[PDB]
Amino acid sequence: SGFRKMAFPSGKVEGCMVQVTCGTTTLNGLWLDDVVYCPRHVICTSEDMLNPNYEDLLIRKSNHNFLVQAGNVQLRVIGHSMQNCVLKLKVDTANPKTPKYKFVRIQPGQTFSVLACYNGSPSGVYQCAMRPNFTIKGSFLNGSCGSVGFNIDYDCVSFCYMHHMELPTGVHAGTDLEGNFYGPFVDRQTAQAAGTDTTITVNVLAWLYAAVINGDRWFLNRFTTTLNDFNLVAMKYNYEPLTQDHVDILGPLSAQTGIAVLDMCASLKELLQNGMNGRTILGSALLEDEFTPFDVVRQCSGV
Amino acid sequence: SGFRKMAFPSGKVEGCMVQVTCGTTTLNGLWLDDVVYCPRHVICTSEDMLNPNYEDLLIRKSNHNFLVQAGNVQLRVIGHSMQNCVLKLKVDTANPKTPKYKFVRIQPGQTFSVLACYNGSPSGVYQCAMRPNFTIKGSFLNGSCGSVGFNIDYDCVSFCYMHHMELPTGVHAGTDLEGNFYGPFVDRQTAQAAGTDTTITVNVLAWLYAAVINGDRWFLNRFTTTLNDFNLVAMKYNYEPLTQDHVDILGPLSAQTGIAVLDMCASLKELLQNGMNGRTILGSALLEDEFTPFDVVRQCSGVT
Amino acid sequence: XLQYAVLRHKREX
Amino acid sequence: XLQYAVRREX
Repeated sequence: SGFRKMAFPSGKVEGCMVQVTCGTTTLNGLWLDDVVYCPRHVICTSEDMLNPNYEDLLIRKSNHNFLVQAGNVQLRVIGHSMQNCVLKLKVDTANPKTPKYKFVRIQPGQTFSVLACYNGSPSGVYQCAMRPNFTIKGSFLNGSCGSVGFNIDYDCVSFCYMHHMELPTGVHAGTDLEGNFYGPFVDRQTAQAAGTDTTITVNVLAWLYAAVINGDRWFLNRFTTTLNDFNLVAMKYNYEPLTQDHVDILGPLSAQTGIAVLDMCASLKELLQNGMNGRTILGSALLEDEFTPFDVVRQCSGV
Repeated sequence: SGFRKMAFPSGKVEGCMVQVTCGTTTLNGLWLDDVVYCPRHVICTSEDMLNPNYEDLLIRKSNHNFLVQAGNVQLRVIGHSMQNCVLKLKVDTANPKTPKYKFVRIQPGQTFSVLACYNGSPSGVYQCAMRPNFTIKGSFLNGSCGSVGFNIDYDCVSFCYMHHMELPTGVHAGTDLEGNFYGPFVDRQTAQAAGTDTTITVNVLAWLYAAVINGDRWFLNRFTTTLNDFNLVAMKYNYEPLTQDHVDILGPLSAQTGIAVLDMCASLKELLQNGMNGRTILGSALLEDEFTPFDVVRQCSGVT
Repeated sequence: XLQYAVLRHKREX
Repeated sequence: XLQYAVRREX
């Protein structure tokens, strides 16, 4: 028993982290097989990184300006091709330690682990959530660009996030490995505004089932609602809507606790309306929404 | 520049995790250069764990009783040795993944990354702190025994913990890899309680400094304290003491921020007595004690 | 409990 | 402001 922010094992990825240097500009990149993916803003200078139009700058070719060192090995680059906001560099050796890997675009609220990497070496690993306003609140210093976010389903590693920028509000913005930014952000050195962020109701309901599994009962009540009745009190508190798709994803947790999803909604609705009453749940006086229903199942049932 | 509960990269340690079975008893072991470390109760049977005789049971078993599989390779066991409450299993083969390593008895409050394994397979990584009452509150299920706690310092992996049991209160207890239990615990299958837990004071300072690095200054108060003074209020609020050496431990962070420790002490001292005023710090409504000073540096420097 | 394991059953929490 | 190169932590 117990619960915690339990990130995936990093090692499997530790193997696909390299350092890319374009001129004197250096950031990380992910090396799968005979190809290295990194953010397209390595080519720039400080002077270029305010409104750069990168199209021309890569047609300013020179494969030989692209330095990659993968630990001991000095990777030769044998190609230079740009897919949106990621550069995909052909290299001479295929990463011998390449696992099974997919690329997926995550929907807001879904979770991933991040390997914080600096100069192709990693300092630590943590778990993030995709904020409904397409931001991640992680831990990134300069040189973190090219750090990657991933989920491990069984054999396959899903790479969901590639880090690009810290915004003025202090949170983060990046891309899938197709260089397709989440949110309204660009590869430019300009303050950007995320939008408005919202608490993820399915994840809170996940975390409340989490508390139950570790023998916290103080929040439970003999009341229920409809989804309709819940969904107004959600809108009111800038809590996401809960749908039938959201109700279906919690069933495992319902089954294993024996509390019906709509009753837990009754518990969440009274918490929203009266506050956390001085008390903590899972040692947090704050509603936590950075645990997915899957992640509860995983952490509370190994895997 | 955020601030998250961050773990050490696990890959080195993942390469030394073994499944160890004796009869129907399955646990995890750590396999480093030719020896495999796993809790001694792997030998014990259900009914035997209520009142085990470990020395006696080890005399009975032979080397053939211990079946250690790393991945798809079985390991041949040449020896069965008890090191206090930890078993050392000699193998013919030696782990080719064995990194630069040491076996360290960390102090209460020292933080470390826990690699959770079931059937010698990783299920993931989280950060835990050695409670002053010598317990750890992590995320431990059945099959977890023998999972290990560790710090990484440059090339070295400093192993601090092996997991043995979850207490009735739901906290977890374990040993160092010399088999010496942390706190007042024994590996009997009996209910055992820890003590009354306390907040790690030096860790809280570290956390407030981490806020000041992430643009939070509101908690800062321009009056001053004494150590003696501050400590006497800290004991009223069931806080662990502060020591001069702690001040030197925090000095570096004091340098970056430009707040002398005692100035940050004076801020905390006020937060304890008056409470937190309904403000948030690093996105916590509560004071945080499971970040060490070096943890603040390492994470907000990107140390590797 | 004591966080051991069996081979096929659970013997838990 | 994007993580390289604004060296002096942003």
